[PDB]
Amino acid sequence: NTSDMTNPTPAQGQDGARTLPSKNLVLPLPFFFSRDCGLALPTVVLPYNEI
Amino acid sequence: IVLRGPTLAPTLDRTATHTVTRPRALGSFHSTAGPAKHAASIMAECKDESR
Repeated sequence: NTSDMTNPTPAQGQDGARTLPSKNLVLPLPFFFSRDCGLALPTVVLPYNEI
Repeated sequence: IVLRGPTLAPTLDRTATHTVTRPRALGSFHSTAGPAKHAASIMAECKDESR
């Protein structure tokens, strides 16, 4: 959404030959343990199960 | 000679050992019952016009 991906680009023969840049993007995962610091998964207390 | 706090690595415990996976608790909420009943129809044994 930085005007580099949402800006239309015409064909190569047209005036606008700009290509869409490739930059890595990061998305946080909203979970109940990530909602607040007071909530966290006790990984040491739950070794039997797999997450 | 260099002196610094020795690095001690905690040990013991057990991770991913003897998976059980029995957390389910049975029970739910829905309708209670249905108050329906029927009789054994109606019998009819009469003729000859006995007044």
